[PDB]
Amino acid sequence: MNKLVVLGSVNADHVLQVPSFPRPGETLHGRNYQVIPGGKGANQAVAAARMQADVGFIACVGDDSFGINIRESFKLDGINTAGVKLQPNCPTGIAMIQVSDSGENSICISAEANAKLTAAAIEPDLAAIRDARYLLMQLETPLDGILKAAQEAKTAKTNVILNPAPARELPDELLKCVDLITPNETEAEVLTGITVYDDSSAQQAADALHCKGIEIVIITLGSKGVWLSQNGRGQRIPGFVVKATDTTAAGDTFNGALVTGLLQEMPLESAIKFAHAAAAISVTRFGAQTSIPTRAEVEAFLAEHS
Amino acid sequence: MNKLVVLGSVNADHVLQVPSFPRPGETLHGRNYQVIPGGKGANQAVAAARMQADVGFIACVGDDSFGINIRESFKLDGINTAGVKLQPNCPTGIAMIQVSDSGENSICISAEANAKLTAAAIEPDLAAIRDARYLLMQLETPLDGILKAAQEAKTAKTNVILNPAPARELPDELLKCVDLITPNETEAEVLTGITVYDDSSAQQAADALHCKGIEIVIITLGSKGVWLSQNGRGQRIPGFVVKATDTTAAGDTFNGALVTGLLQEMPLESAIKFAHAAAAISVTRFGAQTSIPTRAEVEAFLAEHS
Ligand SMILES: Nc1ncnc2c1ncn2[C@@H]1O[C@H](COP(=O)(O)OP(=O)(O)O)[C@@H](O)[C@H]1O
Ligand SMILES: Nc1ncnc2c1ncn2[C@@H]1O[C@H](COP(=O)(O)OP(=O)(O)O)[C@@H](O)[C@H]1O
Ligand SMILES: Nc1ncnc2c1ncn2[C@@H]1O[C@H](COP(=O)(O)OP(=O)(O)O)[C@@H](O)[C@H]1O
Ligand SMILES: OC[C@H]1O[C@H](O)[C@H](O)[C@@H]1O
Ligand code: NA
Ligand code: NA
Repeated sequence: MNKLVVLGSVNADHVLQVPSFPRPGETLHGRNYQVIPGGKGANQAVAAARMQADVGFIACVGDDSFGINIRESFKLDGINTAGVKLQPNCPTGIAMIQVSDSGENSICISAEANAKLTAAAIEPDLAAIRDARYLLMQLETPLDGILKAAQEAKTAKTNVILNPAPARELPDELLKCVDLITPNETEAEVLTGITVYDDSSAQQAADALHCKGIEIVIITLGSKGVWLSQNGRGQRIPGFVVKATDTTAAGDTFNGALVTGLLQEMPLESAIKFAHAAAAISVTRFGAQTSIPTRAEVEAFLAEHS
Repeated sequence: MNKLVVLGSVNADHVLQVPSFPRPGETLHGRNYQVIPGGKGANQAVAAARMQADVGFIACVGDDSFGINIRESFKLDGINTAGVKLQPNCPTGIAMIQVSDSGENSICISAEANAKLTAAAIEPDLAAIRDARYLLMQLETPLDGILKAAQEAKTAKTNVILNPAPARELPDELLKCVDLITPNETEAEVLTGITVYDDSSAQQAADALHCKGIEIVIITLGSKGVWLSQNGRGQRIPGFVVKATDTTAAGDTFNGALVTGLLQEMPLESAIKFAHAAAAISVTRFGAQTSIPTRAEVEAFLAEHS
């Protein structure tokens, strides 16, 4: 039984580098087309695995060559893939991504095989969810599956960590079942209606989430670090500062590393610094899973930048 | 020796429907992802092959699965692929097409393997250009290859048809070598500096091209048909009235069908009307080569509309 179970998406990222971002009327010319392993589910699982978590992944891939191959690749990163299902007659999920020279990115996804991860589909994985200490999920798979999983985790002393990405509204039945939520600035506002722009508004958004029954709130603020709130008490924990090559998967890397830090008994503020270091390194590198650093690299970073 | 040679681009069109225009930041949920074979060169060669032209294609594709596979597919279409190069360590050209529900689309294109279609690259194809009756080209590959091909054809008495798409300015050196040019309204403006408001200005645009040495000018006018000018004699030839849902391959279909009609000894005006029918069928269908009709379909359409 893995101490960490990640449930979420797997995508093939179809990525182009762009000078700027498209305007409705003109054709943008890109370069360096690459197909890169991605998906928020897989990114966070690979981040946790590389941070040396005891990690099992619950997901759906397609029966295309990409899907078969990437499921095998997860094993090489030490992920337990018992719960990664191959979906007949379905492509693996995709993302079309454009990354500018500033590191900014635009991402559009299509569910494909990810749509198959329903509540029914995770019936054989309910045991793994129970025996785990932490369950980490995002919002790139069907809501019914995410809800069932969170419900099952609460009957079995499993911490539920939700990265509510990409942004969408969520039912109270789910939020009350989440022990720690990690929205970004956009997602915090979608979830609460409270735009986050400063300390007081950060704390408003967080309080709104606390009222929804979520004990720990972490609002990620890009290069500004994060806003950590623990039932009413908020504070900014700054990140590390680096030149951005590509921020795709920065958030995923942060989440996978954070849960790993927590699992490995680092106090919450320490696990956040640890997660900041992993995420900062990933910001300096291109592509989703290709940017995710190893534990050794994260330690070296922390040794340098204390 | 093929009577028709097409020289031009090959793209994999990656198409996604999205709710809003893609912006940097939050990931957008899309839907209905498809990879459709595309590129102006391939679309025109496929159009001609489907209309049963005796056609060879000169192009560069990648050594990805898409490029390997499409070259084989072209063969099944009836296209001579001797001049189709697979470029090592290089993906096929791609167009990332994001079709927003809100009306305006986002398009990002990367040349990839298309950039390898240079003046030097087509050296082994010069014999086929000399031996053809018509050479059909567009502007989605490097100008040096286009120019080399046009010069070779000129000294061989091969008719050169240039579809000047996507729009860009062209040197007198290239235009002098063109026998028939098929700009749309936007392209006619880019080439001449003359904006096409009506018939009089369409003729203005046409005579600007005649003055660059082009005997026949066809300005396509969307739903308004075509402005034909032969050595200074202009007229409007209307198209067909249909429910247009996707004009993505309309100009490509028109050009492929036009030259095939000409190769069949249809009088020019008649070939233009025949090509209107082919293009009309295409605008009622979705995607690049997926919209391109066969000769049998065009005949049924014409029978039904007579
Ligand atoms: N420019 C940057 N420099 C250093 N660290 C960054 C940078 N951008 C993001 N990070 C790290 O990545 C995490 C996620 O940040 P963010 O980009 O806000 O994610 P999202 O795009 O989902 O909002 C941050 O908490 C921080 O650790
Ligand atoms: N702005 C654009 N929109 C759609 N496709 C484009 C665009 N620019 C280039 N392309 C490429 O051109 C092909 C679209 O066909 P196109 O050549 O535009 O047809 P038409 O001859 O009707 O203009 C697509 O298959 C795609 O690969
Ligand atoms: N709405 C339409 N209805 C019928 N035929 C059309 C329509 N739009 C384009 N066509 C056909 O497609 C041909 C391509 O011309 P045009 O549409 O101007 O080029 P493009 O759309 O590729 O820029 C036209 O000459 C005409 O035959
Ligand atoms: O967070 C980054 C990821 O979001 C999208 O799901 C892409 O697959 C990309 O890898
Ligand atoms: Na990165
Ligand atoms: Na069409």
